[PDB]
Amino acid sequence: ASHTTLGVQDISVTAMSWVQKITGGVGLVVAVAALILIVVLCVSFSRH
Amino acid sequence: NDCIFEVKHEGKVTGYACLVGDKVMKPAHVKGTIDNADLAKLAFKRSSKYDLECAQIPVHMKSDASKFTHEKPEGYYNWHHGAVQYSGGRFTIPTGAGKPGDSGRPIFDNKGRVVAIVLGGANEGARTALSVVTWNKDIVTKITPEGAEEW
Amino acid sequence: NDCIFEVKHEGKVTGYACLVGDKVMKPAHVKGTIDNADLAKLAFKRSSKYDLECAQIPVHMKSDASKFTHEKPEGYYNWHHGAVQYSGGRFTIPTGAGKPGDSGRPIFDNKGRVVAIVLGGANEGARTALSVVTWNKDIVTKITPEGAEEW
Amino acid sequence: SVASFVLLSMVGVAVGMCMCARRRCITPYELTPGATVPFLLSLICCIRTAKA
Ligand SMILES: CCCCCCCC/C=C/CCCCCCCC(=O)OC[C@H](COP(=O)(O)OCC[N+](C)(C)C)OC(=O)CCCCCCC/C=C/CCCCCCCC
Repeated sequence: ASHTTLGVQDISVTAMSWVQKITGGVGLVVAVAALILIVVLCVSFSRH
Repeated sequence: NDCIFEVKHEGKVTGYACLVGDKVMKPAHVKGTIDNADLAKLAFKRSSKYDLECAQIPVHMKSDASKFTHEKPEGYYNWHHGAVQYSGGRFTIPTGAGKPGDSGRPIFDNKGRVVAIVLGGANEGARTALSVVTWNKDIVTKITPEGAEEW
Repeated sequence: NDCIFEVKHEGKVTGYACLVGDKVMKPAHVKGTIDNADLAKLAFKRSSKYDLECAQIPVHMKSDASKFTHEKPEGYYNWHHGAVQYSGGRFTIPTGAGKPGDSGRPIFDNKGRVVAIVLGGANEGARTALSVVTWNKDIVTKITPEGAEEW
Repeated sequence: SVASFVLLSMVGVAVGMCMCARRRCITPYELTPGATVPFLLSLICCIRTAKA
């Protein structure tokens, strides 16, 4: 081979946009769940 | 006093349950098996924040349900170790009136409704402050003084 | 009083249709033909949601319909089989007071005006919780306590 | 395998946090006699009253 090795790290091709989309969706769901948890925790902590 | 709806829940009597409104209510720190051998089989939801635990009252004993209310005007209220006074935002009893094992005693207004449930309290000399759960409009609350302990 | 009509069946009465205001109240679960000939000929609009059948009273000839009201202060009322007591959001009676076959009986206040029509009851031991069709300021409502059976 | 495993575990943690939030925002209404839970909160937290 004339070139070097493919790459030692994370040189996956474009159309890794699929990876970006799935990770972003999962992150959005986790962020929404965490926001709901913290808002209900704030509401319950205000209550006394 | 003039109406019995309480039940104990352990062979060694420590804590008692009440039939208030539409819930059977028992404080959390006490442990045991509620008598009559059907209520203890009910599904109980608990909350360590409020030291409370509840369950839906079976239709069999809806007639035995005790009336309840949310207003707590300043005055005197009565429980099974005598009388209490809701003075200055606190429930207070004379020192020595309460002792371990007395959680779950309701506190009544003069009309026979329930306005409180005792968990314990602390003493300052001749008097004793109470740790009690109560419900305002639509939401229960818990009030505790300094240096109290479970009863 | 005496403004109500029994809805008749082949050999027995199964319910009671009451005249309130300008409407011929009648519960929907009960079936029959109604005793009075003219009333049997009216078009009865139904609703499974509120278990009701009502039609415009021939007010040109029926000027004797019972008065009604929307307020329900807690207290004591009567329903021709005893006295119904109000508490919270339930109607309670002595356990044996209520019977099947007398559903649709209007219940009045102290001033002789109907406030609710009983559909059925649930025996709670000492008391019987009544499932009634009442109305607030604007619209009807169906209070159905747990385990209430039709009458 | 690693990516699929963690992502499903992430959504499991999210659903668990949602369940915990529902529990802690609904138990005050469950303990209190009277059962005045509003229609909106019943729909949001997916609970039903005792008269429906
Ligand atoms: C709760 C669970 C926790 C458990 C923890 C899990 C731990 C499991 C793992 C252990 C790691 C295993 C590693 C095995 C040893 C291999 C070593 C090796 O020999 O390493 C090969 C090279 C890495 O080089 P290096 O950096 O180490 O060298 C520099 C070395 N130093 C840094 C010292 C200077 O690796 C390469 O280069 C090869 C490049 C080839 C790239 C392949 C791309 C694969 C992409 C797939 C994407 C899928 C498509 C997406 C479609 C989705 C649609 C929805």
